[PDB]
Amino acid sequence: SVVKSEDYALPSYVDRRDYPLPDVAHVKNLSASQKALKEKEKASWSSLSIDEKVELYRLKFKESFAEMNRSTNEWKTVVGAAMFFIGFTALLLIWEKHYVYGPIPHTFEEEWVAKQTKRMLDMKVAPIQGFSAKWDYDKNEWKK
Amino acid sequence: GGGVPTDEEQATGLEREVMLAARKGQDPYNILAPKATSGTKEDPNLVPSITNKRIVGCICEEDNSTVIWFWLHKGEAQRCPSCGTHYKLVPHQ
Amino acid sequence: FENRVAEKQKLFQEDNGLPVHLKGGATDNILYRVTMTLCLGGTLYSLYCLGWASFPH
Amino acid sequence: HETDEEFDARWVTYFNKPDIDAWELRKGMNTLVGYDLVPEPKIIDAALRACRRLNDFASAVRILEVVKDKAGPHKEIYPYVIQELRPTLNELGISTPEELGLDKV
Amino acid sequence: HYEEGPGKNIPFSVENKWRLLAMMTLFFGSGFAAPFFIVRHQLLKK
Amino acid sequence: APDFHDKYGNAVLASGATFCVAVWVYMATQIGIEWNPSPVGRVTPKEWREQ
Amino acid sequence: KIKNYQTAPFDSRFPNQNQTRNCWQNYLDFHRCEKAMTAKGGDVSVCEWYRRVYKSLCPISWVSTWDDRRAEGTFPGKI
Amino acid sequence: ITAKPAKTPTSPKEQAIGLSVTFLSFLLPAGWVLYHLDNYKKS
Amino acid sequence: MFINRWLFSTNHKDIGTLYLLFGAWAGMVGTALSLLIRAELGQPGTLLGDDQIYNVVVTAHAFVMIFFMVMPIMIGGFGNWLVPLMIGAPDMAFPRMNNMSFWLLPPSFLLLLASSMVEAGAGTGWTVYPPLAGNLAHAGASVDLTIFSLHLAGVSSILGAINFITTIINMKPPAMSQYQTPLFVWSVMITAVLLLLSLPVLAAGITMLLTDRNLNTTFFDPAGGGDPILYQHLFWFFGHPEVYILILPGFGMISHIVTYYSGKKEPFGYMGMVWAMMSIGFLGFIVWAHHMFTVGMDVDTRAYFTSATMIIAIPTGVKVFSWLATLHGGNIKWSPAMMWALGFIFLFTVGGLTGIVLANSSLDIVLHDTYYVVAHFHYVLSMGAVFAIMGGFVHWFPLFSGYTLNDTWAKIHFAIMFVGVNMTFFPQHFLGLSGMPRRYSDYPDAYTMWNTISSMGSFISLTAVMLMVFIIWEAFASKREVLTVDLTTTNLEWLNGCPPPYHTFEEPTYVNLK
Amino acid sequence: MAYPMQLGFQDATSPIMEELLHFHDHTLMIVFLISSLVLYIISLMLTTKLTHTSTMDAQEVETIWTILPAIILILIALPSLRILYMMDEINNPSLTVKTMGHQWYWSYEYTDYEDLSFDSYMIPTSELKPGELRLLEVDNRVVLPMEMTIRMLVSSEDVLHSWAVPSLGLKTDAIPGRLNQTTLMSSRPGLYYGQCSEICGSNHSFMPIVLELVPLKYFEKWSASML
Amino acid sequence: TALAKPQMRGLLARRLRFHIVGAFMVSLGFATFYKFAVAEKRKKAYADFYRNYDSMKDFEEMRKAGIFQSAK
Amino acid sequence: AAKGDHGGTGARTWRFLTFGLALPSVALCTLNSWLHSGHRERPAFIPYHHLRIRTKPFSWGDGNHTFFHNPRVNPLPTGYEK
Amino acid sequence: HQTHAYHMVNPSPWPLTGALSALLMTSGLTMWFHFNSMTLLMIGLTTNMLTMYQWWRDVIRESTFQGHHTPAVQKGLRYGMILFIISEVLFFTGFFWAFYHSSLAPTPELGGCWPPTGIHPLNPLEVPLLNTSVLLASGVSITWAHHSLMEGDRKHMLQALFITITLGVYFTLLQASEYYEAPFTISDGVYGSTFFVATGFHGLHVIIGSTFLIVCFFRQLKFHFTSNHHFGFEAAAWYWHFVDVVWLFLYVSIYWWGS
Ligand SMILES: CCCCCCCCCCCCCCCCCC(=O)OCC(COC(=O)CCCCCCCCCCCCCCCCC)OC(=O)CCCCCCCCCCCCCCCCC
Ligand code: HEA
Ligand SMILES: CCCCC/C=C\C/C=C/C/C=C\C/C=C\CCCC(=O)O[C@H](COC(=O)CCCCCCCCCCCCCCCCC)COP(=O)(O)OCCN
Ligand SMILES: CCCCCC/C=C/CCCCCCCCCC(=O)O[C@H](COC(=O)CCCCCCCCCCCCCCC)COP(=O)(O)OC[C@@H](O)CO
Ligand SMILES: CCCCCCCCCCO[C@@H]1O[C@H](CO)[C@@H](O[C@H]2O[C@H](CO)[C@@H](O)[C@H](O)[C@H]2O)[C@H](O)[C@H]1O
Ligand SMILES: Cc1csc(-c2sc3ccccc3c2O)n1
Repeated sequence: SVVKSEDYALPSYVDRRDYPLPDVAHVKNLSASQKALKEKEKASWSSLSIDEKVELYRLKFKESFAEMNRSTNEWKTVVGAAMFFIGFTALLLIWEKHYVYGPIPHTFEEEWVAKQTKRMLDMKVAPIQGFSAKWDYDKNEWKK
Repeated sequence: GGGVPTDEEQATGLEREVMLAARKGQDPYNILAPKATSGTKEDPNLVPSITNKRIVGCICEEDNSTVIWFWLHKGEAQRCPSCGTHYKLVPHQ
Repeated sequence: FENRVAEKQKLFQEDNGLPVHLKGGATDNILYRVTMTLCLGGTLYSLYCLGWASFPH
Repeated sequence: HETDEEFDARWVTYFNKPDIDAWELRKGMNTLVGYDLVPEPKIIDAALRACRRLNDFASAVRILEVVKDKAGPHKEIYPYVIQELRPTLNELGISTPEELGLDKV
Repeated sequence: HYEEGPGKNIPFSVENKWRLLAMMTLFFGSGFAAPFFIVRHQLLKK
Repeated sequence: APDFHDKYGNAVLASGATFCVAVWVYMATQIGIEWNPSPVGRVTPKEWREQ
Repeated sequence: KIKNYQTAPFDSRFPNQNQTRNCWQNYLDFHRCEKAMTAKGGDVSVCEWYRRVYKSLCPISWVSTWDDRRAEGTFPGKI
Repeated sequence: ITAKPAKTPTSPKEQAIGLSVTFLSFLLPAGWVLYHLDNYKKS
Repeated sequence: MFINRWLFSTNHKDIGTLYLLFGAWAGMVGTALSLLIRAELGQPGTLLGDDQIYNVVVTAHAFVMIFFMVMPIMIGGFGNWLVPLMIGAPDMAFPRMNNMSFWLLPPSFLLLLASSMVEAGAGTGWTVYPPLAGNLAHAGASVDLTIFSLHLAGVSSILGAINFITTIINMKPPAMSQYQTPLFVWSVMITAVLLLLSLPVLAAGITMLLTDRNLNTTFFDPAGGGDPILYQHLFWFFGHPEVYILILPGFGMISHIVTYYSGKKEPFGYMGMVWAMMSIGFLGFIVWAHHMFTVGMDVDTRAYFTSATMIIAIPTGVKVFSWLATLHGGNIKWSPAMMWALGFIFLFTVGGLTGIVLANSSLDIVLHDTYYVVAHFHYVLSMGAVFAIMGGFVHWFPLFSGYTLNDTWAKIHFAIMFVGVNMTFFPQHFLGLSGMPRRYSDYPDAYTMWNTISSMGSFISLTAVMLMVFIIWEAFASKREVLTVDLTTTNLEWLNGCPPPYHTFEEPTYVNLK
Repeated sequence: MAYPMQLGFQDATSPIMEELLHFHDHTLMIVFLISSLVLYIISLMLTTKLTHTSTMDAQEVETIWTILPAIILILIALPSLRILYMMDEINNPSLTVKTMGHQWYWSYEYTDYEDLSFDSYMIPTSELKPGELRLLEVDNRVVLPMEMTIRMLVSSEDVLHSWAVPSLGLKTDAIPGRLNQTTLMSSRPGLYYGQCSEICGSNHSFMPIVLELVPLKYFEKWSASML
Repeated sequence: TALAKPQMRGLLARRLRFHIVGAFMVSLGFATFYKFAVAEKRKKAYADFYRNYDSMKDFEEMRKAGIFQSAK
Repeated sequence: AAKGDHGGTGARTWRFLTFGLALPSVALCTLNSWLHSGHRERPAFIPYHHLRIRTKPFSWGDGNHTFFHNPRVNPLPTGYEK
Repeated sequence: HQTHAYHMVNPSPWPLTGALSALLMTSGLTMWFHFNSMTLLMIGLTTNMLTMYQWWRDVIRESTFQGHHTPAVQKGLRYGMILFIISEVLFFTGFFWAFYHSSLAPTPELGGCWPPTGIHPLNPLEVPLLNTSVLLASGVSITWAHHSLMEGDRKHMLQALFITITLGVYFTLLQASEYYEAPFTISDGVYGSTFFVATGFHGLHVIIGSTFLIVCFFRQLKFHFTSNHHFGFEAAAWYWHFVDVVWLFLYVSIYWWGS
């Protein structure tokens, strides 16, 4: 059980599905009954009960493969907390637009943009694909 | 003419220790690579140490780029976890 | 000149716990304190000069 | 390199050494599960009998666990291996992880 | 000799998590704040 | 025993997604940010030239 | 002589993007020819091709600076 | 990796304090400067 | 005791810790400068001032991030911590000179600060091209303080390069050949060789700019027979080796991280990884003029540098595919460090591929000095070097400190950062292709949308940075002490515990030759 | 010019810019293909419980990892260099125009016949006429004859600048003491915009370029009227 | 009753080869889609635009719209 | 070169080279130099604009004299000083 | 305690004082160039000398007096010195690059020729040739010094090393005289720029190398060197040969080909 800091130079226990038989037993110190269980293990294992067999496993190993490989719900915490802080970021952007940014130039007014759009169509801005190509000069409208 | 001291006359400190030990064919400060034995349990590699544990790096096969590192402790010979060659610590000093 | 290296080896291998830059004796401490004072005093003066130079005159 | 039959024969021989010790058992299993294969039942059989000679019931159950693990999403491999091992499991008194409840999360 | 182990191999104290918070606040905060106040400094010159 | 994610996972995911969508939709549409989208299919061109 | 001059034609001596020496060479060539034609009483009009090319190629401020320095006696090229 | 339990556990409330204090140490000084930008420009 | 340990250090671990603290503090400075950049661009118009203040911010943003954040953290920080441990050495070859390499950086940082405080700052770009950086267009002390800052940082790295090369060549176990050293050790040595060869050329270049500004030389002044293009050659002869200096230690940490969290004992194709890093370092010295495709060079020179630049993709591709081959068949542990490394592999690949686009001088005519370039290097620097730094930090933090991070918080941090960085810089491809120039404080109205999205992304990354500081606090606040670490048999740096003792390998490792 | 929400290059106005568009399409497909393959393989490596952790032999597979990229690089270099030298090909221009960079404006010189020169400043935002483009319009445009090969000569009289027109695939650095040459051929009339492309001080963003492409006859009359 | 012996060797290598071939197939499929939706589309758009393009007529429309400084 | 003188390259051989070749060469160059010495006639001053560069005053003297200014041979931007 | 051969250095203040001296020298130069004062600069230079003296003093204490320079430590110092010289080669390479850039493509402002109009170069066969024979001769004498030291000859070591130092001083005095006598200055365009900056940095390295040799001279007087252990001399000899080769390149490039 209890692993210590000054133990780092000694062989240790791990639960790894690619390292099924670790270097040491999970439990090194045996009680009186655990000592007798290990003695019984030297005889036919058919004479061992289910509980005794489970107990032998839990002395050698900490977690089973099913336990060590189990899935968790951590992704809900990770994805949800990430969306909170991304949401909190929008609060910073709202504060910046309100207290830091002044008005944008007058060229973004609706009437400027409408006249600017015609002049761009008058000079045939991007007439092959990008812009004027999407205006119908015969019907005087945006192509459908 | 002379007048220039030699290392035998004037070398001191750790330099002198390394010089005198090399003249006896000894390597207390680990300048040389030890030559391996066959590494069996009967003929293990003998690892000197001034303490009761030392880190061993095992190049399991010639030209392996991966080195296998483990603590070798005082007591019964231990085996490299990759190739199984035996190492036994010999504390001294 | 005579070879007095043995005397210097004995002085600087003396088991007194002093670091090498102070093991020569009291003169080492004086030269250290002169050096560190000029460095730290000069550094503070450079910060003053930055403060002065950071505004128009 | 070597054929499948020669690979299996090397590993059967490895685990069949009468005086195999605990280190060699762990070394064999930990090395074997590094390969891109689920070990043949005859290899597991030899490994389980090595556990018997070493009086190590728990490692025998663990070996059965890693057979299932090495199969990945191919659920049909582990029931087949257990099927082929049932005579050995009965002879030696080895309960499966399922029979012991060790397949529960 | 010097102190060894977790929390002892660093030039700052972690003995008290709240004093540490104040110090990490001053440390990283001063670095982040510095360019804004240098922006301010340059704007206030002309 | 159930850990933090078993107890609070579903709530953290649901609240976080709802808070994030709501505040970014608000910021995008309600505070006067000019995205300057394409005029194609959106703007009616207006006479610009004068005498 | 071979007129209808549009602009300075391609010159194999100066085939790259850096055209500094092209302008420099023709400016030298014109004023070297002009000096030869002035001293011997001939006609500067034979230097005309060099004049058109350097006027086409050289920035106005380059010609004006070079002209000022020829008059000051500080022009570093050989004419 | 395996580790001991926290020698000085940091409760959810304590983490809320540390997170809030950390964010405020970044946001308040810069916010102050950016809020007063016009005071700096037209001056 | 405190002054002796932290001001007079001759210990590779403590000095590494000093570098990490310095680089983290500088990372705050560089981050704030980056927000000031994107705040100016976050909506059309002006916010701060005109281009001088804006491009003093831009210039310092590059200098702080490159010379004071990435290089001290990767080379001075991880290098000093890991390299001696990974070869079983008791310390660096020159442990006292090692300390001066660090302590040259705070004064170097102070000099950069001074340049922005005096006069109107150095608004030159981190390339410091003359004549804009000359004494007529930038009269005053600002540019000279920038030059001196680079001088001190240059000396620091040059001496550090001498230290690393000597340590890696001379202080290995006698049985260990160079082909038995971990890939990170290889990446640091190669980086150190590039530093040794490139920084002296930069020092010469900027010294000639110093004398042009103050001693009436005319290296770069046509009036005296000089050439501004000469400076560009001298800078970029250092300039490209520098960007590979920035990424190579990242390459080495990625190799270790991908190998570790794939459950592998070794990376795929060790010798191929060595060959590729050595080929990348060699090729990085003969391609510099791809930063000058629009200065007026001959077509044959532009044909060579186009071809020589693109060859780098072959050794780099070997590394990318070897990392993928290391993942292949692994028992994948989805740690936060692994996520950073997986984000590195993809995002570095994207930025590398856009570099290959820029390598074509014909296409570079339209893309040079546009935000397509900014998109290229932020994908390799801000999504390569930083992700490698973040992966290395969260992987080795338990080794350096002895405490564990909160893995859930760290995964949350990665997720916020991944969204913020991609929202910031991916739309900058569109701005570049459509013709938005670099180093602009304002843009034509058509460029509004992508600049707006990009600046919003920068705020998301700010939230990640603030969360990172909290996560580090939480780890030190809770004090979860490390117990066991996996795979110590192929990760020597962990084998002395967490943290390792002040003195490690006082008795060297035992490695026989057979 | 660029339009809102633009993703790619401005529409080509010159045959060379057309060539760059098709080369970019060719290269961008390869960029998409390799990054997608890398992303897919990453997900492939990460989505199986099957394991293989013993030593892997690398020799055979690295031939593939080296020959295939080498072929791809050649498939990029071949059209890239063809366009490179096609840009450099000898052409016979009928007009030479010089542009000088300044802080912070462009001056232009037409000195083939007359000494025509003028300055070109950005129209301030408060003085824009309805429908004109912020930061892009100039007071005096660069009037040029359409469908003719023009030699542009670029230099500067102070710091570095760069004379760029994306529509025509043009960008030539403006360097004091140096005369850089590029070739200009517009297939169409109209207005074509660019901006200074080398950091040059306080008004780097505010010294744009506007080309006005018209028939020869209108250019000749405009030139005479500008003396 | 008894279960049949499944394949037990090389499952990882077989999964890899299958999907590498899969990725190759999809790559060819994308290169065809890209040639059709991007590359050929761009060639045809420019080819169609210039086939009967009249630059003087284009200029006259621009002149009549009043965009030029040099042509009223 | 035509000195055999090979075998062990020792202190004696290198002293031989020092006194037999190296220092004699220095004496000959010293002789040669102290024969072509003596001042030559300084050339006419021409205020060339690529020479006598002044973009910032020097940080010593009056800001207009170079560091090792020689009045005899180094003219100022305005010419030789008297 | 240690069973390796490497040197664990005592904690030391000289890294900090050296770093602060660089701050003072660089801020001093800025103070001198822009604010008409030499105070910071003279403090930085003073602390720089003090740092270098005590730093290298301690290295002598650690090696000659304390014996920490084992063969492995010496091998490391060999790599360090070789790598440092390499970095110095690349530093000068940038100046040779600048010289050849300007001289192979002379601009119109020069007259389109090299040497530029109005530049009257020094005669390469007079003092520049004398300087060449001086440094070449000092390479011979320092090689005699080395072999004398290895063969245990104290007197001839000091004689050869003194001759080497005298030649280095001779070169410096000749160059100082050439500088004063030159009819061109550092402000005479790119010719004067490349000439004095390249030869000036070399002259500084000659003074540095002469100082290093003088240190070795007095250490030899005090019997510091053994016939087998004397890296301080070897490093100074490598640095001196580097100084010699740089001059040979300067002579061929700037004095001879560039005339
Ligand atoms: C993946 C990219 C790098 C990482 C970034 C991750 C963040 C997510 C973004 C990422 C999500 C989208 C990823 C592909 C976007 C392609 C957009 C495009 O149509 O590009 C077109 C071209 C220009 O071509 C044209 O002229 C065609 C004009 C067609 C116009 C039609 C109008 C329709 C409107 C469409 C609006 C799109 C708005 C997009 C707005 C996007 C705002 C963020 O632009 C360019 O060249 C841009 C230069 C890109 C250079 C780097 C390539 C990296 C490829 C990695 C992908 C593999 C993994 C995928 C799977 C990815 C899974 C992660
Ligand atoms: C970490 C830093 C870093 C890295 C690694 C790179 C990597 C590369 N860079 Fe980048 N670059 C910069 C930092 C970096 N760059 C910076 C800072 C600038 C601008 C400086 C300034 O002006 O301020 C810049 C600018 C820059 C330009 C100039 C653009 C301009 O200014 O006009 C060019 C052009 O050649 C370029 C090219 C490359 C290339 C070819 C690579 C290659 O090394 C990338 C190779 C990687 C890959 C190609 C992906 C992996 C390979 C495969 C998956 C195999 C399959 C691929 C193929 C078959 C192609 N870079
Ligand atoms: C044998 C003589 C050796 C020279 C001794 C003279 C002073 C010592 C200074 C050493 C500086 C070394 C490099 C300096 C660069 C240029 C100096 C050129 C050498 C020189 O001294 O040349 C003189 C210039 O003097 C001048 O102004 C120089 C005035 C002082 C300028 C100091 C500038 C220092 C700049 C240091 C920059 C950093 C250095 C590199 C650090 C790199 C770190 C990686 C020429 O004199 P003149 O009056 O033009 O007339 C000549 C005809 N009578
Ligand atoms: C007058 C104008 C002054 C201007 C400022 C310049 C000042 C001059 C500095 C000149 C160089 C002085 C170097 C003195 C070094 C003395 C210490 C020393 O040399 O110590 C030796 C090792 O040195 C070692 O690190 C070798 C270390 C060599 C390092 C120095 C190399 C030169 C660096 C100079 C600075 C570069 C500047 C570049 C500027 C562009 C000790 O080993 P040994 O000698 O084998 O013997 C020990 C035996 O006794 C045992 O039996
Ligand atoms: C780029 C990194 C930063 C971007 C995001 C910044 C987020 C801002 C966080 C809050 O900052 C505070 O904002 C207050 C306003 O909400 C300011 O008070 C100012 O405004 C108050 C409200 O009008 C007044 O009461 C105060 O006196 C006045 O100082 C205050 O100075 C500032 O610290
Ligand atoms: C407004 C502005 C432009 S640059 C600048 C700053 S802040 C700063 C902080 C530390 C080091 C350098 C700088 C630097 O150059 N602020």
